[PDB]
Amino acid sequence: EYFFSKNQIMKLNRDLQFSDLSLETEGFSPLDLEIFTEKIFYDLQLERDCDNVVTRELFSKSLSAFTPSALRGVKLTKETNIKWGDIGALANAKDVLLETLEW
Amino acid sequence: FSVKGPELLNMYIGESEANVRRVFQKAREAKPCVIFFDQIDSVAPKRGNQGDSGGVMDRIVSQLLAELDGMSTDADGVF
Repeated sequence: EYFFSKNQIMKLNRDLQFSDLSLETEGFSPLDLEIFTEKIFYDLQLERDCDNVVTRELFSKSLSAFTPSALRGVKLTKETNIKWGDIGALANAKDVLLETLEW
Repeated sequence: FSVKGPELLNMYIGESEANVRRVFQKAREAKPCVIFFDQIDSVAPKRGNQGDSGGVMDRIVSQLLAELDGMSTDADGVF
């Protein structure tokens, strides 16, 4: 909340609640939050016209294009999502996996 | 790009990174390009026919399958 206050005037409208939304990600240092909120500002400032601003949707999109400074150098990948039901036949294994990993 | 049969195998232990990894990823590094193989029946023995003397055929075959298959997010024309 402080960074959304600090560098430039801004408002998330209650279209999303302000608390909790942070848990859309977690691996972030405070330094990560600074640059991330700058990315938010510039991205929607680019994709929207140069008028007043709101972060809904574009936040959830743009967060796809980032990783924390601790990770960005180390190898990481994300697949073309083979969603749960796509492999979903004989779900027994996927259910064991989701159960034991989601705890 | 190509390798001529057992162009891969090499003196030291840990053969795979000395060749097959570097070349096969080089084909991903190149623009759309084939890899040609000949005499695969010499390069990838059926793993169940287990070999003595360091079993290196298991090392090649494992690394080759791992670098080859699955190819998720990786359809870069590597025929």
